[PDB]
Amino acid sequence: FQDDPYLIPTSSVESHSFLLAKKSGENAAKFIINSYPKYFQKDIAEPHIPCLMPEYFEPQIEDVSEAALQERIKLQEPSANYNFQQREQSEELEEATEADNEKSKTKAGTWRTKNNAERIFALMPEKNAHSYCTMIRGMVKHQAPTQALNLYTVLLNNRLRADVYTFNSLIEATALVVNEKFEEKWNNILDLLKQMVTQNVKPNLQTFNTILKCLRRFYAFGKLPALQTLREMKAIGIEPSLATYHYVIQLFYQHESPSKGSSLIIYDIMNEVMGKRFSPRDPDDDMFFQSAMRVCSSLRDLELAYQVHGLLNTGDNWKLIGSDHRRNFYYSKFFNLLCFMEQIDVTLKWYKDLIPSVFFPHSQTMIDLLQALDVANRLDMVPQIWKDSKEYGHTFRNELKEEILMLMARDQHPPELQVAFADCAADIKSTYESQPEWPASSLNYVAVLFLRAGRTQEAWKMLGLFRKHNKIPRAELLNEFLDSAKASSSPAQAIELVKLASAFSLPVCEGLTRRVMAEFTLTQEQREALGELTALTS
Amino acid sequence: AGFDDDGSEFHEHIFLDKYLQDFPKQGPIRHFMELVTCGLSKNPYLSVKQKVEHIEWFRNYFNEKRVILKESGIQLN
Amino acid sequence: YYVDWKMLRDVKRRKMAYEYADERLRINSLRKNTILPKDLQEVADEEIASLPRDSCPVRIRNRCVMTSRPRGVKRRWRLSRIVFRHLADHGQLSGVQRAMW
Amino acid sequence: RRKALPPRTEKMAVDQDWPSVYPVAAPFKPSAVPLPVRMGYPVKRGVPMAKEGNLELLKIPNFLHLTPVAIKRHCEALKDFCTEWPAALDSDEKCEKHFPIEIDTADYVSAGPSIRNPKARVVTLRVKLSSLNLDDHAKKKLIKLVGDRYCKSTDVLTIKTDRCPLKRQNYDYAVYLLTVLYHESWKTEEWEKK
Amino acid sequence: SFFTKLTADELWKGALAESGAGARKGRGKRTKKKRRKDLNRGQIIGEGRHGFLWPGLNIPLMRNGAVQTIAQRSKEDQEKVEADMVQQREEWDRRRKMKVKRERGWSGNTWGGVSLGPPDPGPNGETYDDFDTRILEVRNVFNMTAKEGRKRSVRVLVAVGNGKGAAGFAI
Amino acid sequence: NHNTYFALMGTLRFLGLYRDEHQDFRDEQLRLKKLRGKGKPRKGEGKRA
Amino acid sequence: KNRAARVRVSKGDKPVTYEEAHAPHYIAHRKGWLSLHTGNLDGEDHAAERTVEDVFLRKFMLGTFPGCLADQLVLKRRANQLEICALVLRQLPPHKFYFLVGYSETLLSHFYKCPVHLHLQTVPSKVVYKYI
Amino acid sequence: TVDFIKKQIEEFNIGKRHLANMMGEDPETFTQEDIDRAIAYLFPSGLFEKRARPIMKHPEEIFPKQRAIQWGEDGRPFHFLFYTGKQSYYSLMHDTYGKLLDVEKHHNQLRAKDLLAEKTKILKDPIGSRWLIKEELEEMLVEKLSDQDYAQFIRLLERLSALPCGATEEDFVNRFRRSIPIQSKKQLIEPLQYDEQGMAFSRGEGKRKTAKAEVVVYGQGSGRIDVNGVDYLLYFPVTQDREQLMFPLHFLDRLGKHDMTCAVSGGGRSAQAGAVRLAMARALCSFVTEDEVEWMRQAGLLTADPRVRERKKPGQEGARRKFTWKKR
Amino acid sequence: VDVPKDMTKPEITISDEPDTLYKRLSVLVKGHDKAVLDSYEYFAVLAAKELGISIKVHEPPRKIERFTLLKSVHIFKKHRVQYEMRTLYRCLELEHLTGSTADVYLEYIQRNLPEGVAMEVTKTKLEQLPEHIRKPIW
RNA sequence: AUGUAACAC
RNA sequence: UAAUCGAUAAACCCCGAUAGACCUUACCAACCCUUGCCAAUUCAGCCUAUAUACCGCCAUCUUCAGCAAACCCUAAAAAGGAACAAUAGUAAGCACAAUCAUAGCACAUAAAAACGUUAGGUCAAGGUGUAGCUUAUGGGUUGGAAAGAAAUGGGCUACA
Ligand SMILES: [Mg+2]
Ligand SMILES: [Mg+2]
Ligand SMILES: [Mg+2]
Ligand SMILES: [Mg+2]
Ligand SMILES: [Mg+2]
Ligand SMILES: [Mg+2]
Ligand SMILES: [Mg+2]
Ligand SMILES: [Mg+2]
Ligand SMILES: [Mg+2]
Ligand SMILES: [Mg+2]
Ligand SMILES: [Mg+2]
Ligand SMILES: [Mg+2]
Ligand SMILES: [Mg+2]
Ligand SMILES: [Mg+2]
Ligand SMILES: [Mg+2]
Ligand SMILES: [Mg+2]
Ligand SMILES: [Mg+2]
Ligand SMILES: [Mg+2]
Ligand SMILES: [Mg+2]
Ligand SMILES: [Mg+2]
Ligand SMILES: [Mg+2]
Ligand SMILES: [Mg+2]
Ligand SMILES: [Mg+2]
Repeated sequence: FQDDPYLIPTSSVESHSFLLAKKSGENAAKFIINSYPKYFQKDIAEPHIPCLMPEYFEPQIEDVSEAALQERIKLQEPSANYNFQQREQSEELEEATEADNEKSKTKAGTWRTKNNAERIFALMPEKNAHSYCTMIRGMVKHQAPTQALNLYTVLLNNRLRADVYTFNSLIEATALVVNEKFEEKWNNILDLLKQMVTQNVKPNLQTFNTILKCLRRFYAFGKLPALQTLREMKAIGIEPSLATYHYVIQLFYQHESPSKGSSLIIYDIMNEVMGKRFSPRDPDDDMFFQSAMRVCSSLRDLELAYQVHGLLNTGDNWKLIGSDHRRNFYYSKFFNLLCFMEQIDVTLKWYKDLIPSVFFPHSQTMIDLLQALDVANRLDMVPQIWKDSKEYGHTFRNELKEEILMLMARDQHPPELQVAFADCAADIKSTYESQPEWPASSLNYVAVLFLRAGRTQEAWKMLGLFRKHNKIPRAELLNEFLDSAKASSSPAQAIELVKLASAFSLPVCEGLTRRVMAEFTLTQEQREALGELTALTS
Repeated sequence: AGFDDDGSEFHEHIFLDKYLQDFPKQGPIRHFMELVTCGLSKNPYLSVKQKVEHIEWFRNYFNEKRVILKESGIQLN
Repeated sequence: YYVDWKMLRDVKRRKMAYEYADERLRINSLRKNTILPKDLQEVADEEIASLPRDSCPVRIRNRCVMTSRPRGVKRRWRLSRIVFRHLADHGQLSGVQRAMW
Repeated sequence: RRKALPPRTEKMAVDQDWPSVYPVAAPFKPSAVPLPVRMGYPVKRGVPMAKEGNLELLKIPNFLHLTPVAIKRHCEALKDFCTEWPAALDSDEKCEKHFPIEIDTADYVSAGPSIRNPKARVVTLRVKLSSLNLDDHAKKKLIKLVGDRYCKSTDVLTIKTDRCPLKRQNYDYAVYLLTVLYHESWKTEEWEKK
Repeated sequence: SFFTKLTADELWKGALAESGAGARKGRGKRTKKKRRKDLNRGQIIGEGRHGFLWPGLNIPLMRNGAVQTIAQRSKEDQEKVEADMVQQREEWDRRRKMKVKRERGWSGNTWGGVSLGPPDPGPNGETYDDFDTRILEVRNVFNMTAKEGRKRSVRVLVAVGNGKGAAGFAI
Repeated sequence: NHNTYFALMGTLRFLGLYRDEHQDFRDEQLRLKKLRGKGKPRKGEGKRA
Repeated sequence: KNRAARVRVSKGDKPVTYEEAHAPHYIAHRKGWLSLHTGNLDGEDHAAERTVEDVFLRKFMLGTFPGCLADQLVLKRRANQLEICALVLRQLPPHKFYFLVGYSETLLSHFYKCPVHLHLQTVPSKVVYKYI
Repeated sequence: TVDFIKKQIEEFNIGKRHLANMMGEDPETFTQEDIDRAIAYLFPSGLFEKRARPIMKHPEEIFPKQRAIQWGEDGRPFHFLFYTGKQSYYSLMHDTYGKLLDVEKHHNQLRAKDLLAEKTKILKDPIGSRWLIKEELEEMLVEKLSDQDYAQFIRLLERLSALPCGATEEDFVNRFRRSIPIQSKKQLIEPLQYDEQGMAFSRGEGKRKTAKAEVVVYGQGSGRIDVNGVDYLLYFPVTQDREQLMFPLHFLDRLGKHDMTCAVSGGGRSAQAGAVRLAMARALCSFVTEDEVEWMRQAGLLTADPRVRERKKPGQEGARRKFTWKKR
Repeated sequence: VDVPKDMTKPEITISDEPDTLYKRLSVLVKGHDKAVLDSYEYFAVLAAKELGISIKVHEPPRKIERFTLLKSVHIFKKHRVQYEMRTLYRCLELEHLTGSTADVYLEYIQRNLPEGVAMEVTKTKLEQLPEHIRKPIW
């Protein structure tokens, strides 16, 4: 983003909006380039950058089958039209062109799948190592494991071996369908693993990772064969994957809520983890830092969060977290830990490092700094974070007005900060009186703030403006400002308070009335006291 | 950076004697061709395939025009 | 569109000049050498005269690339003097200033 | 809906480092620069313009990414890549005995999509003639063979080659010229006795 | 021919010829009427005659939480939006050709008897809405100068009065 | 290449990513001329008719 | 009278930018150059292609930011990457600013076959140097 | 605009702190010339106008000195000469005339008591005293003045200063006194150089009409001049040019007591002769005593000749001559 | 205080091939304005002293290329408008210097070259003899 | 020595 | 002659042209082509007329110092507005001045020179309002553009 203050995004929604706007501009301009390639044919750059040339999405030769087939495969409908044009002229597609067409159909796209299956097997005896590969990863998305098992049987009749992705998708297909018996699928996974060892194919990283992915969605107590799988990975010498480690953390997090033995196993294995530089060579490593912070947010520990933040910082910062969404989840629960399990001197220092830079707060990380400053009794820090939350938190502001303002009556107010208190009150109560539910708790807070500040007229005006909003506070506020006017000897304010309290039927109107006989006896206003009594009895 | 000139060396650019093999060795044809190949050796901007194309164009020209060399007064092969 | 039909004709003239540039070199090599027989040289004049007219480099006119003025053009910028002054007085050209010594 | 934010100057700390703010070449964006800088010809009652909305500060090249502390950090990073110069070759005379042949080559940089400059093909090979094993008669034949390329005062031979498209081909042709001059200077032929 | 064309400010300044020698002395107003229309008024920035519908200029970024694709309206929608644009153009023309009626004081063409409303407020914040001002004489007065020759200076005489007995006159 | 420059910028003008005030001026002036009634005739009708 | 690149003296109400308020004989005295590139030096080639690229950039930015472009561009050429520096008013939404920024970046990168930077500063109104 | 000035002062201090941070220097000793070279490094404008270069200085020095508020909230003016239009200038004339009247009264009292204890201190000529320029007096009085008002104030100051002087009145007058720098056209005498047992040789540079001349002269030899490795007679066949080579030595009566060698480059014969003449004149100052150096100065040897050929103007022929102007 | 850890990841592979030695390397920068060249000279000399090169910098004399154009559009040849281009030179001499140091210093200078300037590098290098000259005779 | 005959606020 | 155009008192006359053998070329004579440079257009294209519609670039007064917004005064005001021992003038601003370049001051030169005057020059650098063409006032090919009865301006070479 441009760091001009007009173009600085105020919130995370604005950040996503600006990034997707720039990406849509890139896509639109590249659409212009691919729509009119003849305007960009002239080359000025002599070292001839190949990516800067316009890209041709057109087939080169129209009616020649052996070229037009692969030309329309390398671009679904076009590959099908090329196959139909090859078949209508009695041109026989070989084992490579049919493989490419089947791969193009499987990568894009359920009756047409069976039609493509009949196209694969009915015309030519197409080779297994393309045909079962394409179809078994096809019916993973198309939800049919019985035909995949039938193709597995047909493969094992025909002497050819089964590769790593074969047992990946077939262990997935056998596991994912469970009819009231999980052991019959687990033993089938074990037999497929034994035959994986048998057919001289070295089992890869993602083979045992896929077995764990199968193990996730069935049992919370299926983590013992997962641990044996993880140790079988460490026995053979292949460096384990972070997707595998995430999924181990997922089962042991599911086991964490009943008992913490799984949590201490997590903490031991990440203590083994934390000393290595990382190379993310696996596609599913996105939720690793999500779940390794989810367990820490669940069990409320922070030295682990320190060294996992160092683990994020050590090898490469940005390539291990997939999305901005899970990245603000990470930082929200990270501050949820760091706020109350560390002290204010480092909390405010990482506040200015994380919040105005990395992501802007959500409500869960908005409430928690408020409760942390209320615990730590820090009243000076409120206006700056209020001005920050005015920028980043316009959506949650009305939901969290009371929870922002509840800190203001817990502490005591020395007379040095009354300018800051008056400004923090005045901006809120000008913005939400210029428009919006506004509670009487804020009236209590603003009245005790001007009671400690020694300003009576503005507080009286603020209470009078609230009682023009067709609702009333409780009578404790009325007695508090009655004490404020009793210390300053203002009888007409007390007359207005008691008259508009008796007209609105407060439950402690008896207490207010006795308090203003006390006030008018102190100020020798007993004639107006009897006049108020005459007004009340009428 | 990025231009290796098809991996050619200086001996293919300077010395053009191996493409002068089929020429009349003693006539004005040798005179004309050594001036031409001296110019092609001195020229920096032209590629070796295009120099071969120039020599083969001259060979083709002297191959089509044969009778005028006979009525020139000197016999050339 | 080019701004003028004279500009369009000069583009076409440069195009045939680049297309026939090698053959003019090859024939003029035979022409400009006195070691060659005169019977060959008059023939070489015949195929240099039978070439198309617009393939010759002397028909190439240096015009302004902005407004196609036939003369008053600086060779460095390929611009007419009025357009050069218009971009130079606005400061759009680096290193160019009104001269004071 | 108009929005206005204060710049980074209010959020900038006293002891923050500048190369973290400015890694690379920048157009002098004025919001991120805390210095109040003024440039422009003033009015007789007026003052020069401030940093906001000024195109002269946008026109000017900036050295903000080349602050001296950043120079120390960057050169401490490049210290791992450099290698030491030999102690025995400290003097020009010992360089003259050890490496007698020097080769002038040129590389050019310009702002544009095109890299190639036609003057980059040149190679200028200079040899001091006292470092070779030329005889008396072979030396005189060498001077009468090369002519103007040899200086009679400083006794150096300078061969400039231009004809090859590449600088490596020009270097090979120049060193080939040197070795064929060395091999043909020693040859005494039948017409050399006249 | 794209480099040949110019800026709209230069085009309008060359078109209306407001700085010409005809309007200088008073030689103009014989056959001279040029109207300036802002051509950047009714532009939605991403509007095009092919009708491409852009995710940032014409239509917003997000629909139902998802990312919109670059699309094109139908041809029927194209003459509908073009009809709306041109009907906005004759709406602007209809607003432009309407002339405000000038209230006559004494005669049809003279400025005598015409009121100009309340006078302007003073520097002290004093505001006078009760006064009315009327023109009694308009007269084009010429002067002879060394450079311009004839120099036309319009002098007028007005009267102010609130109707309560306070009145005044000036030139 | 003035042809490719003019063609690219005209296509951007009709696709509404670049706005061209000069062709807007020509379009408005030709619209005003046709509204006045003095337009460009068909090819072949001018001389005999 | 000299009339090149000058604004005429009106009654005293027209706002003027600093570049328009100086005559061309103040170039490299009081005001600078709106484009900086190599090709105008002493023994350097390729000036005309940079000149026509400069012209096409001025017209394309002037029509790409219609009305919200304040004043003349700054065009910097530094080791084949081309920096285009702009003053844009707060007229269009930042959605549309980022859309046009990404569009102009990709289009000019693929059209001049060189890496492009688009650097913007967005201002409330036209900056006034004199008069007004 | 006082709060604007205070805001400029505080953000100038903050920006000074950031500039010291980004240079990595000591912020307490960080001074104005450090600021100047700092801005000249970080924002290097090559511009011919020195005031158009980027600056960040004290806002008091950059912003012009402003008139303060001239009245209270009730509208009553603070100063009792506000209704004259020029309150500060007329208050200055009021104070000067009050001091002059007090001087006259005190001097009349001293005449009555028969004591003259004052002295005339108007002559500050060895200091090189001048009064204020009208621009400087405008800057001091923060208001525009006129030449007649300035002359009136200066002649009132002369009236005050020509009287017997009190200490307070001299302190009042010396605010308006300015000092000139040192006025002297005396050249710096180059010391003699001794090198490798050679005694009393001197070096001189001359420049006249593109010709640059180095002249080195020995006082221990006979009279001969070696120009560019050849004899002066062979190098300069012109008797006038040999007279130009003569002229300083015949002026100092030392024709044969110096041995010279020369190196001149550029121009023609007379330009080289003039450059050699100027270079010998500048080289001979070491041997020759101070009053004869001034005699050389009024003979015109030591002053360089500024006559340089002009540029040809466009539309003209030879920088003065234009083309033939036809009347009809 | 948020300090990322282990930021350094260098890749330096030492070949068995002898490194190229340069006798001298001349950097001639040409620009339009003097202040940019002066600050760039200060940057280059500071980088040179921290790299340990012990360099010398001198200023070659400038040249100005001047030409004359017509003042008006149609016919005014008596009155002309003249234009001026100013180029300024600064030359850095680099002495007793090696190949990898040459490469890293040159690319550090090249990536920090500003927008309005150009430069030429002239490298003279050390090479003893070719293999067909040493002491054979035919 | 003279220079006619179509200027508009 | 079949054979351009513009300038044409100071402020035209080796002037557009820092530049015409074909090209340039807009002229003339023969021939040819009419959605005829472009993504599209009942559209392109015009060196067709108007510089008395203009913008852009200038000449001249001119190395002259004045121009002018907003106020105020005059026993009315068409207009004028100053007296320094001061009698109605304040005046933001533009010019002059100051500053800058000819690599050190200074001088000199260069640069600058406002508002306006000459309806001064330029639809032929380029765009354009208005008025005229659309199988032609448009687009291509070939070949030709003479010449001096005479007069005159500016230069070069001399007349020693
Ligand atoms: Mg045209
Ligand atoms: Mg030509
Ligand atoms: Mg009427
Ligand atoms: Mg002369
Ligand atoms: Mg008569
Ligand atoms: Mg005409
Ligand atoms: Mg005429
Ligand atoms: Mg005239
Ligand atoms: Mg012809
Ligand atoms: Mg011709
Ligand atoms: Mg025509
Ligand atoms: Mg005119
Ligand atoms: Mg005319
Ligand atoms: Mg004046
Ligand atoms: Mg007046
Ligand atoms: Mg004024
Ligand atoms: Mg100076
Ligand atoms: Mg002067
Ligand atoms: Mg001048
Ligand atoms: Mg001046
Ligand atoms: Mg006229
Ligand atoms: Mg026209
Ligand atoms: Mg003349």
